[PDB]
Amino acid sequence: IIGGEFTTIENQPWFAAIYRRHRGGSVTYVCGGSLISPCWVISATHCFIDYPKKEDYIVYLGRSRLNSNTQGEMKFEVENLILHKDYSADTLAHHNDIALLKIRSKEGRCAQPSRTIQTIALPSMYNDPQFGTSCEITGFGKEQSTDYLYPEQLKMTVVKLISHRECQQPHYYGSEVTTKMLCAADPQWKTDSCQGDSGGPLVCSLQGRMTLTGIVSWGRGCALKDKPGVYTRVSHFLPWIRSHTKE
Amino acid sequence: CSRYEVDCRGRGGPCG
Ligand SMILES: *Cc1cc(C*)cc(C*)c1
Ligand SMILES: [N]
Repeated sequence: IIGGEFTTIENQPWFAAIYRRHRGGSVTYVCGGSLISPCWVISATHCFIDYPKKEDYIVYLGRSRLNSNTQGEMKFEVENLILHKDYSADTLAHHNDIALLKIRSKEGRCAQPSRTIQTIALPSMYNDPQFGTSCEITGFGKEQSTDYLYPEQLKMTVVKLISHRECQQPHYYGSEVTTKMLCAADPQWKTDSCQGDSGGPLVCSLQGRMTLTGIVSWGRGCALKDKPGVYTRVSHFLPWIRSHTKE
Repeated sequence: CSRYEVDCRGRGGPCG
């Protein structure tokens, strides 16, 4: 996250920190995600497409730091890693950039809600906040596009939704953004998501509920003028999410 | 760029 504020997991308790184990046994961060039910984390397919084997991944819930353990965290293996079969990218745009991770602890349990772990509600079919709405994004992504290190403490910031009309202007992204995506950014272009924040939530209050409106997906640079974050539009993926999470 | 890259296809990443 560029700009914004350091936070703690209790302020974003649906935030999932996803890591991959390497031959040798070193573990590095991959991407963010969101807990949408006790056994289910949603994230972005681009985060996994290079290494699509579920056995490589670890998911932490209730974790506030990147490379350090925090009290109240819980660790899960990935029982099912579901990538969108129609994922594609161009130079910039990612389509169908949505992934599901079924989580299970070694003791065979799904998440249990606590002061540091809560699910986030999904929106109703095609239900989104009106543009101009202020939303939150959170992650362990770079704090400046030019940095090589990632913050060790979780960050969050506020960004406002941008209309399709404005986002589809040529000096923005033009026809790169579809109805299956949402744009969001700071009016002054000072705060944004960045590398490392992919797969994490764009959370909005909608019909008076904290809702997962978007998933951090793509954008040109980070915190550049007229170049908003682009987010997978969750309310337009309810059938995909439904048909892949049945019990 | 290497096997340890974080979010290598994310915004501003080598393959983003
Ligand atoms: C070095 C590297 C790593 C990934 C995941 C993707 C690309 C294009 C390059
Ligand atoms: N990219």
